[PDB]
Amino acid sequence: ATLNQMHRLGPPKRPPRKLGPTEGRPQLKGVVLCTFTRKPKKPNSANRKCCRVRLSTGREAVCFIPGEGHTLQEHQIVLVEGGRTQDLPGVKLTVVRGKYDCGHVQKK
Amino acid sequence: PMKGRFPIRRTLQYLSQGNVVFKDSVKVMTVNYNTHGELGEGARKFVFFNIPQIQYKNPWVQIMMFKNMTPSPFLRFYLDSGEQVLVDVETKSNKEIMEHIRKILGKNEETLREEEEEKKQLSHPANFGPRKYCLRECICEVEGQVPCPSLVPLPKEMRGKYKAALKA
Amino acid sequence: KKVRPRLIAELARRVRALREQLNRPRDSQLYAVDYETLTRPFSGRRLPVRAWADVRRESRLLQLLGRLPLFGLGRLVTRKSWLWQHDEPCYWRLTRVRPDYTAQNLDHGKAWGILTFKGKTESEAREIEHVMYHDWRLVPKHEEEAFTAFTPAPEDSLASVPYPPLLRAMIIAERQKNGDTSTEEPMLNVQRIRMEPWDYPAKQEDKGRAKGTPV
Amino acid sequence: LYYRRAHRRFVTKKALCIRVFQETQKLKKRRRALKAAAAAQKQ
Amino acid sequence: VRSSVHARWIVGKVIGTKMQKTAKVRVTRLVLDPYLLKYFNKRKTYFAHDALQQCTVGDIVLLRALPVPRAKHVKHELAEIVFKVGKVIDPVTGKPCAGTTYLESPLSSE
Amino acid sequence: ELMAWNQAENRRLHELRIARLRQEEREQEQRQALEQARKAEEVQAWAQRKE
RNA sequence: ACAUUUAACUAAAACCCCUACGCAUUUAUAUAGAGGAGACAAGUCGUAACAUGGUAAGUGUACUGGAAAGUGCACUUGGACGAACC
RNA sequence: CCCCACUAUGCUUAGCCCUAAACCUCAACAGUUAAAUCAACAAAACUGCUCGCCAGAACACUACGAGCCACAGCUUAAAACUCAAAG
RNA sequence: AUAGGUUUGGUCCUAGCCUUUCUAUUAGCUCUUAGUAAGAUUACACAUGCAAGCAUCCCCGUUCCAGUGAGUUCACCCUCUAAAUCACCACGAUCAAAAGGGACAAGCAUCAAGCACGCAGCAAUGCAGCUCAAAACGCUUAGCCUAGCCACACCCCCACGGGAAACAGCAGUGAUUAACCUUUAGCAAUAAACGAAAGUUUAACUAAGCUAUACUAACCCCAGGGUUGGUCAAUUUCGUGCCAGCCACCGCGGUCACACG
Ligand SMILES: NC(=O)c1ccc[n+]([C@@H]2O[C@H](COP(=O)([O-])OP(=O)(O)OC[C@H]3O[C@@H](n4cnc5c(N)ncnc54)[C@H](O)[C@@H]3O)[C@@H](O)[C@H]2O)c1
Ligand SMILES: [K+]
Ligand SMILES: [K+]
Ligand SMILES: [K+]
Ligand SMILES: [K+]
Ligand SMILES: [K+]
Ligand SMILES: [K+]
Ligand SMILES: [K+]
Ligand SMILES: [K+]
Ligand SMILES: [K+]
Ligand SMILES: [K+]
Ligand SMILES: [Mg+2]
Ligand SMILES: [Mg+2]
Ligand SMILES: [Mg+2]
Ligand SMILES: [Mg+2]
Ligand SMILES: [Mg+2]
Ligand SMILES: [Mg+2]
Ligand SMILES: [Mg+2]
Ligand SMILES: [Mg+2]
Ligand SMILES: [Mg+2]
Ligand SMILES: [Mg+2]
Ligand SMILES: [Mg+2]
Ligand SMILES: [Mg+2]
Ligand SMILES: [Mg+2]
Ligand SMILES: [Mg+2]
Ligand SMILES: [Mg+2]
Ligand SMILES: [Mg+2]
Ligand SMILES: [Mg+2]
Ligand SMILES: [Mg+2]
Ligand SMILES: [Mg+2]
Ligand SMILES: [Mg+2]
Ligand SMILES: [Mg+2]
Ligand SMILES: [Mg+2]
Ligand SMILES: [Mg+2]
Ligand SMILES: [Mg+2]
Ligand SMILES: [Mg+2]
Repeated sequence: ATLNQMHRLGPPKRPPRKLGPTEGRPQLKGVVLCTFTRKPKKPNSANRKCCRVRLSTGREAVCFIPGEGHTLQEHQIVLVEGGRTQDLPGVKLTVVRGKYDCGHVQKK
Repeated sequence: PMKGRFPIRRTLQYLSQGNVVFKDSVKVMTVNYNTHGELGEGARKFVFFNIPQIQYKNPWVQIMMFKNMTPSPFLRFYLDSGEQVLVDVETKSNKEIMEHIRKILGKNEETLREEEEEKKQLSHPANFGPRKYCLRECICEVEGQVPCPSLVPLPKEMRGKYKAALKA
Repeated sequence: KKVRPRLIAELARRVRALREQLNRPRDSQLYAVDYETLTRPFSGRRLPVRAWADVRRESRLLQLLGRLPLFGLGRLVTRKSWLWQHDEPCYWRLTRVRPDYTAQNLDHGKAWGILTFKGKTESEAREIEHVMYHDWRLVPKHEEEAFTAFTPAPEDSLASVPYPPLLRAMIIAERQKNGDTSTEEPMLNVQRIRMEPWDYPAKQEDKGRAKGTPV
Repeated sequence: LYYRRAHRRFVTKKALCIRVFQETQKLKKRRRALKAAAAAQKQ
Repeated sequence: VRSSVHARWIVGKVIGTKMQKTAKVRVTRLVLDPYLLKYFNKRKTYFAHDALQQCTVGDIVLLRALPVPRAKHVKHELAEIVFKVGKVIDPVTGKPCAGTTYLESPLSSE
Repeated sequence: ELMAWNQAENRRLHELRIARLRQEEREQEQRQALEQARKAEEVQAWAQRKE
């Protein structure tokens, strides 16, 4: 662009930053609605255990439960965090192990 | 690279090298220059090179430029008293124009020195305060004085936690 | 930049100013005192402990003027506090008295007089302060001449006071720096300064007034 | 001074805004005579 | 000499003469672009009291600040017409000129 | 004092202008004399053709 | 809308109004129902495109067809025409 | 796709519609061929100046709003979700 | 940025995403002492106690300090001139309102027209103008340019009047949130109020209490957390067998896993 044109446009208008699934918050409290498994996208194959929670904001989202073995049931309290599960497209939340009902994975 | 011919003109270093600081009387400077003709080359160079330096040093003076309105280039200064100083600049170089206006309407080097000395007095070495305004924030920085408790724990006798315990 | 007009802020301001002039608390209400508890009922505030004895045993200025035919116009009225403090005669020569009609006994109101303090008479009459205090006394007519008989004392006083140590040293040093060589010591001039007593009557025209909020 | 289309919605609104002004002028002048008449009566 | 108007002397181009005894003048000031460090014209409109209605659209005028504003937007008066549109007198020589050509030679009156 | 010096400078420059303008007319007059001669020949030659 | 004073041998007393606003107006969330786009290890029908892709491809527009698509008209090369004469 | 037949349509007159691979995909004006000539291909590489336009792919020649003789239209023209590529 | 990984069978170009650096909250696991600094998620609702008196009566003060960030171009400059201080009429100086002028956030132009927003005149009244793609008029977002300033003080911008009964003063509680300090002491220091003053008052403030949020210094016995395919410092043997699981990016695991436990 020319100097006249650059003056008329001004500084670049920073594209507004997008708030992810947690809405710019480290963790959200949730209530478990249902527990299911999801098949990953290619080239992976597994039955990855997830759950649907109603977040304190009121939105309902699918959250991956990490670790081997989860005892989560309906109407339980979980703390969710960010971090997408690369396997499952559209699963952008993860249940925190060790907080509220979700307990630490049991050793071996 | 930087856009435009002579990109040096668009640098704070170049803009601060202007030596013409108008007296407070000068309010408006009009530059009438011709775009073609060899007798007006100096005025064209003065508009190209020196108006940015003049404006940078005199932000509150209005500079207005008029092209091809008269057969010859000239400057006119409008002073606060109402006097009009016409400076004919035809055949003069851009340096000569810059020096001429400095002589007749520019503050001398003595006047500028004095103003700078008045600014020096605003910041007092002895004043303690934030780093933006003062050299030192607290007396504890001065060597010999009791150091800050954050860095050197004070003697237990000088701490109020134990001035009360010893008493009761 | 065009400020949105705030019209209720101006309406209330005028209304308040008016009500303060129509429902103003009268001198009777403001300066009434309950002698059993020595508290002002309107404000519901206790009087100073040091003022309790005087309030019980003394009368207000217009309490004395209430019984006089023309509210003691042109009559000398002293104060117990002055009689105790100063030997020299101190009194107000009454010039105008505006009594409060709302008072049942006409014992409250405002008075203007000429102040004579410690045998020194003011040139012009000004409003008397502390008119509501239980401190005033009426000078009997037969005793007025004797009460006002005072001889002027000598006014000789110290006119020059030495500068404080550091100031003097700086002044002297400045003389020598500028080339002035004088053996005289710098001296402040205190003749212009006049230290009045703390109990000297102040101006009652610039004094405020208690507000209307009744208890 | 300006090059912008004068489409239908603009033409209609501008015509009305001129009528509203013309009417407001007339009503403001009819609130000049009425005020003058009342003042004259007091005397 | 003491006036509440901020701009005391300003030169501008007359752009409108539709108000009675008021000339609408466009005044341009050079403002530094902080990023590009290049000066670009910034223009501001001033209403100038023209008692004699002598201003024509396109002429350059000198405005003097009035002691106090005479109207909501009229803060200046017409002090001088620096260049009349199409009728410029060369200040250097004092001869009538049409652009960059003399209409009367400067040598006519020696 | 500086305003008087400026006015004197403008007057000196005016004298130099007058000198320069006088020389340019002399050169203008000559060029215009030769153009008129050429033009007159062209007109005459063209007028003869039309006759 | 409205109100024009008392009092005066020092100087004071008197003063106190009523109208707005709701299913009006502005924006947004929710949706009986109706659809789109994307995602998605191994579904069905055909084979439109990529080679002259087996009718060269595509653009605009129009009509037509289960579906990719077909055809008309003009335009494009982001196709080719085998590069002396036979 | 090939063959035959025939219509809207291609033409004229009078109004609309306002799109294209409207692309020579290479903007207008003024110069230059010396340096570093120069990613690749294409139609060698650059300078001054001005205006227009562009900031990952897809969603999208789309949705909504606005304008329009257009009413299955044109112009302007997004976002959410998704991806780690697209080119 | 001194850059790095990642498009493909491969190369070059362009390009996005991500890694490595430094902070601030929160979660997991974990924790020894000392000094210092800092310290509700929410302008949501609040039990209880305290936070403004002084003083010979009148006045003065409670309009300050402390608190909050809802709203938001009142903060800066010039002109002008109140209140206030210089014991008082001066005096000018200092300080600083109202008023006049100028300047001064962010995103959106799919907010493009606003709709009376101008001027003249002593007035009457006349004239039809004024702002705007150099962004008017609108919508949305946000306390700011931090020796600090601006704004608010339960709500109706205001507070005559209505709703109605107020901790955005200190400590504390409820609800809410990923977000979690004591219902301590003292007016001895400084600041403020009052007094002519000795002095009195102050949840301002000072000295403590609580908490790895941070800094500094130690520590005789006392170390944990994460990671170990590449980017990127660092894995032995088994178990599991595209399962269970892991992954910031690229990717690992379908019988010999340095990638999972
Ligand atoms: N839009 C105006 O009325 C207007 C007024 C003054 C100057 N301009 C000139 O227009 C250019 C900038 O316009 P923009 O980018 O803001 O417009 P834009 O592209 O946003 O167009 C919006 C409007 O501006 C008009 N417009 C567009 N280009 C114009 C041009 N060159 N001149 C006049 N009108 C134009 C359009 O017709 C439309 O009405 C500059 O040359 C500017 O000086 C435009
Ligand atoms: K795999
Ligand atoms: K085909
Ligand atoms: K093809
Ligand atoms: K083409
Ligand atoms: K890259
Ligand atoms: K932690
Ligand atoms: K007091
Ligand atoms: K705020
Ligand atoms: K408020
Ligand atoms: K104290
Ligand atoms: Mg539905
Ligand atoms: Mg095919
Ligand atoms: Mg084909
Ligand atoms: Mg075709
Ligand atoms: Mg067909
Ligand atoms: Mg090809
Ligand atoms: Mg036919
Ligand atoms: Mg063509
Ligand atoms: Mg062009
Ligand atoms: Mg060319
Ligand atoms: Mg199209
Ligand atoms: Mg469309
Ligand atoms: Mg829209
Ligand atoms: Mg539409
Ligand atoms: Mg004053
Ligand atoms: Mg102000
Ligand atoms: Mg535009
Ligand atoms: Mg806010
Ligand atoms: Mg309020
Ligand atoms: Mg509290
Ligand atoms: Mg509250
Ligand atoms: Mg915390
Ligand atoms: Mg503390
Ligand atoms: Mg194994
Ligand atoms: Mg392992």
